Amino acid sequence: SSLRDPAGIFELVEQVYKGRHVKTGQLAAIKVMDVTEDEEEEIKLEINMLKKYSHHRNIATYYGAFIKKSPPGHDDQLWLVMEFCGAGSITDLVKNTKGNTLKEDWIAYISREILRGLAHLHIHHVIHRDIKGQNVLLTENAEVKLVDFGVSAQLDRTVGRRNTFIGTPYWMAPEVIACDENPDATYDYRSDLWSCGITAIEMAEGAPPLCDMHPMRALFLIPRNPPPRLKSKKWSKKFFSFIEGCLVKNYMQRPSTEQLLKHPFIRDQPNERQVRIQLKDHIDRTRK
Amino acid sequence: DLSSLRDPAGIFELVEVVGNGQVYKGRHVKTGQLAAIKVMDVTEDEEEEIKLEINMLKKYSHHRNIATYYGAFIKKSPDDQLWLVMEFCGAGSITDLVKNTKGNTLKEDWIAYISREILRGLAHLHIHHVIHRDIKGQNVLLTENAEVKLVDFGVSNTFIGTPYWMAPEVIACDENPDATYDYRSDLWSCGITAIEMAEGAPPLCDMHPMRALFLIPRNPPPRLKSKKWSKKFFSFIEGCLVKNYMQRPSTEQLLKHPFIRDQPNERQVRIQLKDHIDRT
Ligand SMILES: Cc1cn(C)nc1Nc1cc2cc(-c3cncn3C)nc(N)c2cn1
Repeated sequence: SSLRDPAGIFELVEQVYKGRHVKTGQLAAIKVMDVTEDEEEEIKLEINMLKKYSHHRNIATYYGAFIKKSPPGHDDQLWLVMEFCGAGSITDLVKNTKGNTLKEDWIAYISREILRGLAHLHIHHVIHRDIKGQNVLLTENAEVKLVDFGVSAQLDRTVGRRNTFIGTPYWMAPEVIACDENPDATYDYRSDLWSCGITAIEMAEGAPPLCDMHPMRALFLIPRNPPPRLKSKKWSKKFFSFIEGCLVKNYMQRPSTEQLLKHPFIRDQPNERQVRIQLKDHIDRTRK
Repeated sequence: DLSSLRDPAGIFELVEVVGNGQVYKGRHVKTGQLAAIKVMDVTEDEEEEIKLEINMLKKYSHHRNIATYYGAFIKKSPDDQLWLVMEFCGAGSITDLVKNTKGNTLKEDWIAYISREILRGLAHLHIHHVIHRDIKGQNVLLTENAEVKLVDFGVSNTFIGTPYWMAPEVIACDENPDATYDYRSDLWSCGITAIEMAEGAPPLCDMHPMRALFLIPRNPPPRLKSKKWSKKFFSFIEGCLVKNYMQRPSTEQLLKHPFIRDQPNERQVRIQLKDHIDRT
């Protein structure tokens, strides 16, 4: 809960860059930004607005914000430390997969791990705001963890030259997009649940719906088009039902994380331990 | 083609990150000349989008108000890296200029000089059927000789950028589903840039970009906060920001406008800017 110097607490090794905790040598992921005196001041107020939530196995534990005072004359550097995850992102997992599609049991496993960590954030009144394949990471083992660099006050999005940027729209729920009949872009906890159904499609198809559009045409269509659907008809009735449960157009009628955690596609995973093995086996092969 | 590109090894050096593709302050080894080097990691599928920007630069960068292209190189890697080499504008951008000024604003004669140069570079592109599509204070730069140069053609895609300089017709809504572009959308961004010079920040700066994106098509054309400006300047802003693009003036018609055309201190304004850069 303080913007301090990284000296002695954390050190970098060489946008996210690898680092280490100097005291135990424990690995770290350090997000690096460039801030002005005004942006460094804005981070101080936003750190006071941070909510308190405990450690979690499905969330890459947020350590803190530091200001690496350097260089004199140029812009200073803001560092955001978080738990280190080795096997990369779900996006990387799908890219480095045979048909750029995952097994339905792998998707069910990863979606439950996403929902588990989401449920953690939602009881502590925190919205993730950016659930997508690129922000779900895999540790050395088959552990599934949500990216967290101070998501309670969005410390990685409020400052820097890319803060004013609208961003990538493909995983945005209808309510977060301002349009005619939606003039106030309402981020709700249920917005992460739409993003989870879009992430599930990304696991099944390699890319989220509407990926073939220019980002501005996709942004216009997400609030107007009926809910996205899986292109293939191979998938089970449980998968279609889960996607249909997440991708409710009106968030007021979309279920909570708790209800989705009791959905048969997420709830009924008999091969849970076998799927957790072939995931770690995939990680092992990729390391070569 | 990209296969005929040489490694930049004894040709150019990446000195210090100047902008953002990530733009470095680059130096030619043989002479010591300063150049801007845009470094972008070529994914073997993007060898078409990256190529389009290089073609535009080779084709139209020679003009007085466009930063001149020097050459391109590929540094191999066991995802290769493309080096887009072009002119080095020493002063920085108009955004940096305004913010590094007392009361974060610019003088009306400076605003008229820079505005004519943006319109000059835009006229060249529009003549040759090219819409820049990203006119703003960040993409208008100055050389050490206090000259004006347009940069960044990596728009003319996965993340939508900043909304503030977008003309209403580029933002789709029920009445405009296809977001019907035209070269006159650059003339709206020029007007937003003249307001950004005159007030430090663009017309909806204190809003969330998604609320600004919703509001730009629905609000009447922005206006200056201060009454101090001349009737010439307000009329110029009104010309750039004609809400419906069908009745917005051309780049040629905007060059003839009294705030652009009637410039008496043309050779003298350049001198006050040349003195401001000197500050170190
Ligand atoms: C001294 C200085 C300080 N800043 C912030 N920039 C400076 N110099 C500079 C930057 C350039 C950047 C680009 C460019 C290409 N694609 C996107 N961009 C932004 N193109 C050029 N031709 C440039 C020429 N000179």
